[PDB]
Amino acid sequence: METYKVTKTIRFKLEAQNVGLPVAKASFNYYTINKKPVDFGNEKSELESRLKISIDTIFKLTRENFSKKIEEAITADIQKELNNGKTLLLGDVPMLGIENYVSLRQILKNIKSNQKKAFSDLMQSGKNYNELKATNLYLLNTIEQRQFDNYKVKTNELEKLAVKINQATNDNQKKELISNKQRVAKQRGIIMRDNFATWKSFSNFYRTISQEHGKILALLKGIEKERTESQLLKYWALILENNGQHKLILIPREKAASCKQWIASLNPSGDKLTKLFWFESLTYRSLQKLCFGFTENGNNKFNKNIQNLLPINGEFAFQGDEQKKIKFYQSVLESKYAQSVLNIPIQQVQADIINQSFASLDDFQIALEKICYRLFAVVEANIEAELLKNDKAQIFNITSSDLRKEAKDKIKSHTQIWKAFWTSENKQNNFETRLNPEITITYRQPKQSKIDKYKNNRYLHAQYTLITTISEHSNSPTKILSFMSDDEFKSSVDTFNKKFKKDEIKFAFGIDNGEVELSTLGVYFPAFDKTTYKEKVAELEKVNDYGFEVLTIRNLNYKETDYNGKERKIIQNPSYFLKKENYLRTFNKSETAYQKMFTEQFEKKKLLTLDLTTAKVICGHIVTNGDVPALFNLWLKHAQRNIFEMNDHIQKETAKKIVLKNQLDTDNEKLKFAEYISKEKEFGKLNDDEKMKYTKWIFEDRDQNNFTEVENKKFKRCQKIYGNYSTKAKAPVLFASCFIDEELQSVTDIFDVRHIFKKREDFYALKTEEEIKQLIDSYNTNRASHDISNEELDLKILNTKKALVANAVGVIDFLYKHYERRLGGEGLIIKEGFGTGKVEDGIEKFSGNIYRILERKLYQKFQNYGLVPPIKSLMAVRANGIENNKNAILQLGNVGFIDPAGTSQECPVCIEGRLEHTTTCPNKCGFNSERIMHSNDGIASFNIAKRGFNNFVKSKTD
RNA sequence: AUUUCUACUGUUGUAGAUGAGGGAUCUCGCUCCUGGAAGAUGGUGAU
RNA sequence: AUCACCAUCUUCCAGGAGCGAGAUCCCUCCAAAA
RNA sequence: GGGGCUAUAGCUCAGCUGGGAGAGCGCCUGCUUUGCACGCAGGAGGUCUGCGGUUCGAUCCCGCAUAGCUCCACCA
Ligand SMILES: [Mg+2]
Ligand SMILES: [Mg+2]
Repeated sequence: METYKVTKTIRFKLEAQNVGLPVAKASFNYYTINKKPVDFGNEKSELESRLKISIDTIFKLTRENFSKKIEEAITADIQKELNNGKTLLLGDVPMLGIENYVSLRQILKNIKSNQKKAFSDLMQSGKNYNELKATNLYLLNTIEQRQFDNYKVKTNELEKLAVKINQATNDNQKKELISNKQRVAKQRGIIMRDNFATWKSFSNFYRTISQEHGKILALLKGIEKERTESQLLKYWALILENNGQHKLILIPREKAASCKQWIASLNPSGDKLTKLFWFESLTYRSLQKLCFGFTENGNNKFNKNIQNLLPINGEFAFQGDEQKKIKFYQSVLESKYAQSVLNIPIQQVQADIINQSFASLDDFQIALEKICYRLFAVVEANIEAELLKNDKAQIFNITSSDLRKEAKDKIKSHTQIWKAFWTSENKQNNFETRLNPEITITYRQPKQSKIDKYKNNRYLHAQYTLITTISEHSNSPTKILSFMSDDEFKSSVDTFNKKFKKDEIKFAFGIDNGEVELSTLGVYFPAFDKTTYKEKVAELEKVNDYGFEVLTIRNLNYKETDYNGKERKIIQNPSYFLKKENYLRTFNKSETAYQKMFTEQFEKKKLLTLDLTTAKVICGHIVTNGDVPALFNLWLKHAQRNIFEMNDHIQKETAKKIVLKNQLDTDNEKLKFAEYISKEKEFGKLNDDEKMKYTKWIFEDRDQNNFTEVENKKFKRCQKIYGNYSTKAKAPVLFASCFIDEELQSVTDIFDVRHIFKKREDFYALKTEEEIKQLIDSYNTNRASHDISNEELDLKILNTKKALVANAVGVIDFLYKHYERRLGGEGLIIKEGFGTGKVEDGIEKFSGNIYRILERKLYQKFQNYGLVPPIKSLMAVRANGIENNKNAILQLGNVGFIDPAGTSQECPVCIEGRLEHTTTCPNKCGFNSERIMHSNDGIASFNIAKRGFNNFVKSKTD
């Protein structure tokens, strides 16, 4: 669909021949070398108009409600500071030249601190309940004597444990500490955090006020820095092309003036196997900066002239109309003076801009930008030495791996644009792909952790990197977001969604999240909607015409020996077994052998649904098992973190002990885990004898017992972290326990128990079961958690989640293209949008839940096609997602969202049938998911897509 | 073995993804500095 | 046996700064002619 | 534990409309038969679930806490 301008930051490597921290910066355009800071003068007035507060409206900045008694006290406390003509602000800003101001954020901090300080001295010195109630601690008063004493029970016990001086046996001292830090100090804090009603409220009133100030502080902070960033440009830059390779030439501004005066005299003869280059351009934004920039000071020379064309002065004079601006600017270029200082193709701009008429201000910007961007050429011989000698020009060479290899065709996308920029087919489109005129250079040191241990490498020696920015679709409308109001974004999305049409959409996907199968995919079409049950069943059955083709590895253990005597396994890297060129080269097999292997190892078939847990794109084929290793790194990092964050990381010795087991031994552990898996309220009501039967339910095989159904109704209601923990489970679980005593003895006290890891069958292809050695390695207590060292394992939970998404975006984008070039139309991505409360729960039951990342990486992908708008603040528009509405739909471009209510338990053909039916609809209709769907779990994604498509078309009807 | 990441990895490297820099608020884990309170123990002086 | 003082030293609380992990958020990336 | 409903005197409950705190049962007392007592009479009983806000005026509108049932969304 019609696109809009898009930017990206692509980089390469520079090789130095003549001469992280930003060692240098430069701009291609010769006129930006002496930039001046932007005119932010308008915004500063607005934010200054938002800092100031008037007391009386304070309590309207938060949802928290305070009674009148506290209401009067807090205002009274603040007023005591406003004497002597002070004025009130929402926060302290070290800018804007303000004086005699009182920071509301600071004052709220002070009263909270003093009260918490006073209440600590009171409780420790032994005063009584009725003595507290008469004091001025209006925040901590009114707590029940149930809480007041409960706090003091810990306090005396804590101070009573401060007699560790008397101990002269470290073996016994280390046992003392754990009984102090964990059981007492960490428990007293929670009591005050979640049970003091008035205290909790003020813990939220202060936070929101701290966040509101934070919002308008960073906004102002970025305004200050810009005035420092514009100073650092130093060099005009050139690109000298030679034998198909580019060189990078710098030149300081002490010489840039003379060099251009010399270079412009050289012959633009044509093509002679060597060229020098230099860019020229003007743009709409730069024109306003020239006419109305810094006008109030009166030093804007473009306002010393040109005044005749003015409407009165200032941009606002045009009353916001579009066409009046157009005519004024045309007159600016139509005036003689402007044509005497500017450098533009007068005859073409005269013929194409000044005399024309535009229907909107957008087209005027494009026409101006379109025509003023030029790429000159001077091709005189032996133009290298003069720059080095006369112009003291530093020189580099632009190089990268793809730019050095021999074979072509396969090349990385960020190298696909650079080589596509210089082509002649692009120069005839007025540079649809554009190289913007500011660049920068960095220099990274080698990693000392790599030099010491050492294999060709990058980190083993320093590197010069070039960071550039390139715009695609340069001749489409531009869209920017800086300083929009958080309520204008919701309006921007609403307008952008008018592009799509009821008839344009031809299909839709559907994605379902989970924990046994991290993501499942399906597809739906309007053709599946026949009227009768017989036709509906028959139409879906034609999988050959609708579905997609997928490979499946047959024997994950299959390996081979290669041309160097080394051994290679299929599961580590299939792409050495699918690409014909690779198999022949490496294993030295013949053409007949390669076809024999392919026919034997890789099954194939066509299906409607798929599993995104392990699918990847290899040499043009979808391999459902091509990504096993990258899932192992996710069930490892989750395990390596849980057994590191359940230790105690004091700087001082402690006796906490933690050990791994495949099963649980005593009734203390089994009862402690069953409490960890159940609802606290519902579990507590369970009888003390019934609790042990409930343990037999979880940890033994139900087949060899007689749990009565009435008892099942309880065991099925007390459970909230679902799973299967028996010894005969499909993916047996691995356990970890914590205690202080040396040996269990079936009597020892135990503090926690937690499931860590899941033993998936496929993982045995990579690592043997004896590789819990590598899971265990990442737990310790001697490591204080404020050091980065050999134990650098924590860092990679985020980075390891983007690996799985990197493999689920290729598949989703590969299928999207496939169908668009077969049905001839765009389509919708659909996924349940269950708000943010359901998302946090999801991450709670598994650190590796991929929901929020898998969304934020779909917006990044489909913007390039112009299908979704630019996204400023996602949570502003789509928090508290749909719920309890089987018709609504939320839409950001083509990425819709729907209610997941009842999806996974309905037959695609019927409305009454349920799942868990053994692939045949229990209502006795003809549906059979035997060889339509990858698995019975695929019905959810199919239903999610099915519902999504109908809701969207329904909305467009009216 | 890579502009960068992930899995591999040296007879031309292979397969997927890739907008970077700097900064703000909050939650959890930890360290150093300054101040306040409760308290063991040696010693000293009055009683 | 009461009260005062020096000293080793134990715990808890407040404020300042710094390191590791997670969540939300913001700006910059095209201007000048003597 | 991620969305919804009710809660009036000791018990059961009418009343919930912004201009209005009540009924039956239970209890105490007096009356009283020979005797249970059919019966007569009066009294005690309220933080309108607890807390808080809005309003000229609130059991009535608005926001939190506890007690009861509902959803394969997360899964032997
Ligand atoms: Mg779902
Ligand atoms: Mg599912």
